[PDB]
Amino acid sequence: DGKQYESVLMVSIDQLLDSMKEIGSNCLNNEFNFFKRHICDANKEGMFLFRAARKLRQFLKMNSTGDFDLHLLKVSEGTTILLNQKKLNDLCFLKRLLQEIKTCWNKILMGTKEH
Amino acid sequence: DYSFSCYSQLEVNGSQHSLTCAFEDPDVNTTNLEFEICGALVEVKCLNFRKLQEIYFIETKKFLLIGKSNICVKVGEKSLTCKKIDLTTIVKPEAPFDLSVVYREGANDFVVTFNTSHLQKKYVKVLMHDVAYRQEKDENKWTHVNLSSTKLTLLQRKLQPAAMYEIKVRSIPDHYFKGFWSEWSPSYYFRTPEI
Repeated sequence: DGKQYESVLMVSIDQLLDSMKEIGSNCLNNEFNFFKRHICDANKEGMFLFRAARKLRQFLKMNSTGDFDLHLLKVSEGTTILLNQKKLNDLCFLKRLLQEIKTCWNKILMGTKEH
Repeated sequence: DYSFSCYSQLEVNGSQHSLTCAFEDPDVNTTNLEFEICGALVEVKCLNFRKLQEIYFIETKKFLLIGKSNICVKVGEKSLTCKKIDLTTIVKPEAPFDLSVVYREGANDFVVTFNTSHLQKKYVKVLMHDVAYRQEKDENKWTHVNLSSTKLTLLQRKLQPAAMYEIKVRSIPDHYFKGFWSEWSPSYYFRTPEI
């Protein structure tokens, strides 16, 4: 079902990252604790995407009507369907979050043509 | 009885998608009937279609495009019938356009080319095109050609001399998505030289 990701889910992750390619080169990059505590480690990738998807919702504003929020919703409600708090505003963390989500999806993919 | 069929169109208006349904019996009484879709949506749980004469249709960006949805023909609030469709398998491409035949004097062949707005789309960007053509004198006997690119070449050697041909194209989803043939492109008419 990784075909689902590549063809539908990934379209949204990429669109989101595109609206954030201007940001980045300016925030204290010092990895956040989220990534220190949660890694998409070999055969434990599922646990990561799940959490990552959940963390994502925390960036949803009330008026969840806008290409941006819709893409966020699609990525996580979507990642969730393929497997089984406080509000945030830092786009640096979201940007890094999306990047790690893509990377994790890649391992799960270039890892089934294995088993 | 109340049977119906639908086709979705992704990124048909910008990044907005559209789902369109209609009863198969064109004479069915639709002045009390309602169409609704639930599941595989995002901000909301279900969506209410909009009747536009005999057909019902939705235009949104709220389709998840992962998993089946439940379209129902409601009568007031009674679910007369429902089907579970996966909006990614009933896609109908937009019709190709800017068809254009060009005769190359030297190579004694015609180079047919066309365009499809699907190229710059993000989802349904892989299509299987069907180029169809026939000769005026002939009827209902078209020569089809399946292409995957937007350029096709016919040889004069294979086309009747001094004749008027009618040619047209249409596309169908071909990679991850599934669906139906798009409407035909407008026809183009060209004449083959006198051999």
